[PDB]
Amino acid sequence: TSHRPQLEARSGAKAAAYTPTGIEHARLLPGHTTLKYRKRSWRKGTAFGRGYINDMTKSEYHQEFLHKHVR
Amino acid sequence: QRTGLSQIPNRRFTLWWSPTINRANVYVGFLVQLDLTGIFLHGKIPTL
Amino acid sequence: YIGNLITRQFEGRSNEIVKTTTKQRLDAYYDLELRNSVMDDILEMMPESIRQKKARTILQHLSEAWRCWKANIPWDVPGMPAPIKKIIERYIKSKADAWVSAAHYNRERIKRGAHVEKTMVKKNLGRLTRLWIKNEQERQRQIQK
Amino acid sequence: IVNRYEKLLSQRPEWHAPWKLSRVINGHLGWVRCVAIDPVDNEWFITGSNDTTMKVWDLATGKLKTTLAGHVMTVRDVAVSDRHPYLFSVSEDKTVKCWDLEKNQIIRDYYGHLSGVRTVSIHPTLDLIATAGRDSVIKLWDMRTRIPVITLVGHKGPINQVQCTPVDPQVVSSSTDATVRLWDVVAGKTMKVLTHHKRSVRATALHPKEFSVASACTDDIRSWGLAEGSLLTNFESEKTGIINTLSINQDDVLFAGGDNGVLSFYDYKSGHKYQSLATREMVGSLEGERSVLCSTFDKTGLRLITGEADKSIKIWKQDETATKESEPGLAWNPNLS
Amino acid sequence: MNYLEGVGSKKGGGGIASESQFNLQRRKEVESLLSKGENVPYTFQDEQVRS
Amino acid sequence: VDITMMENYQNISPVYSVDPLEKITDAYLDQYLWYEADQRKLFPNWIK
Amino acid sequence: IAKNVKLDDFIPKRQSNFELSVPLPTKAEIQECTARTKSYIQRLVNAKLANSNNRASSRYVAPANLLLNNSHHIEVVSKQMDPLLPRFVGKKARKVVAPTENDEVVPVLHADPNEWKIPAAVSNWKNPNGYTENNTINDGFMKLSEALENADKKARQ
Amino acid sequence: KGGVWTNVEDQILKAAVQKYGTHQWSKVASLLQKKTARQSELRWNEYLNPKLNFTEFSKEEDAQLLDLARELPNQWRTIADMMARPAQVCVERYNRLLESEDS
Amino acid sequence: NELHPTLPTNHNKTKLLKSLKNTKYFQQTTIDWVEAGLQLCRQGHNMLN
Amino acid sequence: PKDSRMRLIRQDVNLGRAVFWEIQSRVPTSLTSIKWENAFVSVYSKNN
Amino acid sequence: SEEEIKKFDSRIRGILMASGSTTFTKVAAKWNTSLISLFTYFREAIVA
Amino acid sequence: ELLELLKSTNKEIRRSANATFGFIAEAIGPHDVLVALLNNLKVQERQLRVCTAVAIGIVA
Amino acid sequence: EHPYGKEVEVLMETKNTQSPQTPLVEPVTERTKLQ
Ligand SMILES: [Mg+2]
Repeated sequence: TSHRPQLEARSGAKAAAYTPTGIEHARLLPGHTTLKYRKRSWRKGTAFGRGYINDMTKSEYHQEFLHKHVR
Repeated sequence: QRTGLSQIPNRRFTLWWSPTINRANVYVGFLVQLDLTGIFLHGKIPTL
Repeated sequence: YIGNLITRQFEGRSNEIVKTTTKQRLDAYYDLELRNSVMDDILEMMPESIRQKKARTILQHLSEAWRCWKANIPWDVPGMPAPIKKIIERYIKSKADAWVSAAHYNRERIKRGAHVEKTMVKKNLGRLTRLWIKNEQERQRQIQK
Repeated sequence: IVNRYEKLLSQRPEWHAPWKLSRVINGHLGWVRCVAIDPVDNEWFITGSNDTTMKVWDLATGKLKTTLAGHVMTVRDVAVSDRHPYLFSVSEDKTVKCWDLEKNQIIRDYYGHLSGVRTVSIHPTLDLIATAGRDSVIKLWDMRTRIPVITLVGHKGPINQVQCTPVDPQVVSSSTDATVRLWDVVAGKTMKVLTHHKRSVRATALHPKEFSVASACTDDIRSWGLAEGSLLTNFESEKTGIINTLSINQDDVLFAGGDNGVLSFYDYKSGHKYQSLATREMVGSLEGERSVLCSTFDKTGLRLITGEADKSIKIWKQDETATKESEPGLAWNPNLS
Repeated sequence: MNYLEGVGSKKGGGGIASESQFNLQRRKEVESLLSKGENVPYTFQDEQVRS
Repeated sequence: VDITMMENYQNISPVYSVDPLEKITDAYLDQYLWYEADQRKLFPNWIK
Repeated sequence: IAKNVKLDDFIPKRQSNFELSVPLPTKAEIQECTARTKSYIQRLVNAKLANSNNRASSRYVAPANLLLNNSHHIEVVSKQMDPLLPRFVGKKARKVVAPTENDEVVPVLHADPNEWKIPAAVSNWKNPNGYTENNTINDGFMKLSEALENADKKARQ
Repeated sequence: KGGVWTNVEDQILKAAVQKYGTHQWSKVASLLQKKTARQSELRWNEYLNPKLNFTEFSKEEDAQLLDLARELPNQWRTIADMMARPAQVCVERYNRLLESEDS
Repeated sequence: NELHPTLPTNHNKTKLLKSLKNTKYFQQTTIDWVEAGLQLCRQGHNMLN
Repeated sequence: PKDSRMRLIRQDVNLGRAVFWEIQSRVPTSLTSIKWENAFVSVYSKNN
Repeated sequence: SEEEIKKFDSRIRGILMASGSTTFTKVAAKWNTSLISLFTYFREAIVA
Repeated sequence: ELLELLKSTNKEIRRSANATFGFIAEAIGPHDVLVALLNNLKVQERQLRVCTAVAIGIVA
Repeated sequence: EHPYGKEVEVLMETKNTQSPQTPLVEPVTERTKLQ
C-alpha cells in the first residue's frame, strides 16, 4: 500500500539552492540552442476422392504465433 | 549447497595451467605481491 | 567530473534525487500507475461513504482478478456491485493486453538471435506456457460446443 | 429573483445541428489516451496510447502516416505548437520529450518530475511549456535551455489538467483535490482558487473565442470567466457520470465525453444539453471498454476526434441536411433546486 | 562468471535445522489447526469463556 | 499429467510427465504391442 | 463567518442573461504581459546559468539602501571572490520543513449503501497472517457413435 | 504404493485447506508427515471437497449414464463433467448397472 | 577527421587563463620550465593527499 | 543456386499444382490439414 | 537443411545458459557432445 | 554437534559421544552444557531423550 | 462493420503509408538556392 506519492514541493523548498547542489549532469549540458519558428483407373481407387476482433488472445495473429513457436 | 555449482573443478584446472596463465608477460608498470609470500600475481585473477 | 566530486565534499549529496524508469524497475513502476488509476475511477463513482478502509479491500480484488486471468479461471465475486466489477474488468484487460504483446515482442528477439538476458529468456517461456494452455483450453471448449 | 427566473424562458437557447459518426479507425494496441490536431493546416492528427507509441494519421483519408516510438510506459498527453515545428509528448515514465517534426526524432529531454506526468501545455506567446502530474506541482520549462525556471506549489493532490493563456492568469490547473487554481506566475502564487467542484476535476478546455475555461467534475460541468474567479454557468450534466474529456467549438458547442461511452453535446452560453449519443464498442470488447478517453475538435470545428478504451479512433460529423425544424434538441426544461 | 547461476545465501546462518526440531514444529501446528486455535488452561492456573 | 515447455529458442515444446506407477504399466504395454505388431506384420514396409 | 463567504459567489452570472459577453483580453493587453513575463524568465535563466560554477554555461546569459531614518547613507558593494575558494561558503545540502503560508482559508462553497457495499477479499492464492459448467452434449457426438456402431455390426456380420 | 488416508489425516486436510487455500499444496504438505503435495491435491479433488456429489443416483441419472457411456465409450472424465459427479463413482455405478443385467 | 569536421563557435573568446588573471589572486612571473614542472608535481601531490 | 533449382515453367508448374490437387482431395480435412504452404513439389522433365 | 542449421545454433545457446556452464570442463564436454552429434549425423552434407 | 550424533543407529557412537560431554564439561564448566542438554529433553524421540539423560548424570 | 452499419468507413491499419524520414512539416526556405 503506497497510498500516496511524494509531493514535489517538499524537495523544492529545501535550502541547498534554487538550483541543485552544483552537480553538473551530462544531459543538462548545452545543446539544440536555436529555437525554430514556423512561417483414369488410378483416379478412382480411393475412398474420399472427388474480421478484426478486439481481443489479443482470440485473434488470428496470436494463433499463428502459437502455431509457429510451440511447434 | 544443493543447486550451486562447486568451485573445486575450476580451481583444479587453473592451478594446473597457472605458470602459463600467471606468466610474467609484459610489464604494466608494477606487480602485485601476495602477502606472506613472494608470489607475484600478474593479473587480477580470482580463481588463481 | 572533478568539479562534481569536489562539490559533494563541501556541500553534500542532495536528498532530492529522482530515479529514472530503467529496465530493472519497470514492472514496479507499471504497478504503481495501474494501482493509482484504479482507485481514481472507483472513488469517483462512490457517493460519500469512506476512503481509507474500503481502499485496501478494493486493491486486493484487483490482484486477485489478475491471478485469475493468469490461471484461466473466471473471476466471480457474488456480492460485488456491478460498476466496481466493470472497472476492474476493464483494467485487467488492459494489463493483459500489455502482457501478451510484450511476450510476442520478446519471443521474436529470442528467435532472431538478439541478445536477451537469462532472466528474461526464462520469464518469456513462463508467459508462453500460460498463453499456450489458454489456446489449448479454448480449443477443447469449442469441440464440446 | 424568481421574477428574473420567470424571464428565463424568454432567451430560448440557440439551435445546433446534431452530430453523428462517420469514420472508425483501428490500429493501436492499447487504449487511445491523448490526441492533438495539427494546429495550422489540419493535414493530420496525432494519438498517443497505452501501448507506449504515438501514431500520425491523415485527417481526410484516415490513413496511418508514421509511428513514433520513444517511451517505455503509457503516453498520457501530447502537444503541437502553433509557432514551432515541435511536438511535446509526456509519459508515465517521468519523461518529457521534444520532437523536431522535420526529422521525426527526439531533440530535447526535460528532467525533474518525481513521478508520472499527465499534462503538457504550450504557452501561446512565450517559449515556455507547462507540465504537471502526480507530484502536485506545475513546472514551467524554458524551451531553449531545458531549465525548470518556475515551479507552482499549491494543489494538494495530483494535477489532472494544465492550460496556458496570454494574460493573467497565465496558467490554469485542475487537480484531484476538487479545486481549480489560477496562477500568477511572476509572483509564483495563486491568483484565485475556484472551490465549487465537489470531486476530482478531470477535464478542462478553454473557449476558442470567449476567453473562458470550462471544467468538469463527475456529474458537474461549470464554466468560468478568466478575468475574475466568477462562475458563468452551471450545465445540465446531471446523471452523466465521470467525465474524461471536454471540448469547446468555435460555434459554442461544448462536447463532454464520459466513462460510460455516452457522447454529450451542450450549448455553451446556456448550458443546455441538446444531444446525447452512445458509442458502439467493437466486436469482442467488454462493456467497460465503452468509454471516451480523449477528444479534440479540428481547426474548422466541424469534425470531432475521439480515442477510446476499445483501442479505436472515432471521427464524428455534424449533419448538414438536418435543418432546425425536424431536429429539435432535448426538451429545454430548466428544473429547480 | 559465477553470477549467472543465480543462487545465493544469507551470511551468518546456521543451516538446516534437525528433523527432531521440524517434528516439534509440525506437531504443534497440527494441534492448533484442529483446536481452532483455542487456548486450553492448565488445571493449576486459578481461573474470557471458552467454547 | 503435468506439462512443461522446453526452450529451443525458435519454438517451445511440451513435455508430459506421467505418474510413475502408471508408467510401469504403459512401458510394458508399449514393448508388448510393438513386439506383437512386428510378429503379426501390422505395419507395411513403407512406414518409418 | 461574515467577511469571507457571500451569496452572490454561489450563483452564476449568465443564469439570467445568456448573451453576456466575456471578451478576449486585447492585442495591447497581451503584449504588455508578454514583455514583462519574458523579462522575468530570462532573469531566472541567467541567475541559474551563472550559479552552476561553469565558465562554459555563462555565455548564454547601485547604492540601493538608505537608513531607517535616512540618517547616514549606505553604499552597497559586492566583494570579488577567490575563484578557487568554495563559492557560497554557506551553501550545503539541508532539509527544511516549511510552515503554512500566511494567507487565510478560502471557503469551500459546495438503499445505495447496500448497493455500494464491497465484499471482503478472500484469496485462494495468499493467506494473511491474521484472521486465518452447464452445457449438454452436442448432437454431432450422438450421431457419430450411432454411425460407427452400425458400421461395426454390419462389418462383423 | 500405499496411499492410505486415515480419518485424522482427512481432518488435517480439511483444516489445512481452509487455511492455505487450494493452490498452496506445499504448505498443506508441510502439515502432513506422510503425504506429498500431489497426494494432498488428489484427495481434495476426488474425495474431500464438500462440493462433490457422492449421493445415490436417481432413476433419471442412470438413464443419463447409460446414454453417455454409449456415445463416448470410455471417456470417463468427459462423462463425469456432464453428470457433475466424480469420475470413479460414475465408473463403479456403470459396472454395477451392467451387472444388474445378469443371469 | 576529414569526413566529420567540428567547427569552432565564434562567441567563445572567454579563455580560462585570461579571466583568471583579472582577479587579485593570481600573479605573473617568469621561471625555468623544469622549475615550473617540478612545482606542479609538488602541487598536485598536495591536492590528492 | 538458381541454375539448379526447379525451373518455373507453365507446363511443369501446372503439373505440380495438379498432382497436389489430386492428393489433397483424397484425405478429409477433419483428419489432417494438407496445405500448399507446407508442400514441396519437384518436377523432372525436358525443361527440368 | 536450413531448419537444422538453426537447431544446432539454438543448441549452442542452450549450452551457454545451463546450470553448470560456469564450470570450464562441463562447458567443454557439452561442446563435444553436440559437435560429435552434428558431425556423425550429417557427415558429407556439412562439406558443401 | 555431538547432540546431532545421538540419533545414530550405532551404540558405539552414542556411547562415546556421551563420554565426550564429560570431558567438555570438565574444561568449560557444567552450566553451558546443562542448558543444551535440558533443552534436548523436549524432543519426541526416545533415543534422543535417553542419551541426554545419560549425559546429564555424566556431567553430574 | 454491422456495429456501425451503413455510412461508416471502418478501416484496420497496420502499415505506415509513408517513410520513416519524411519531415511531416516542410522546412520553409525563404530563398532559392542553386549551389
Ligand atoms: Mg544475495
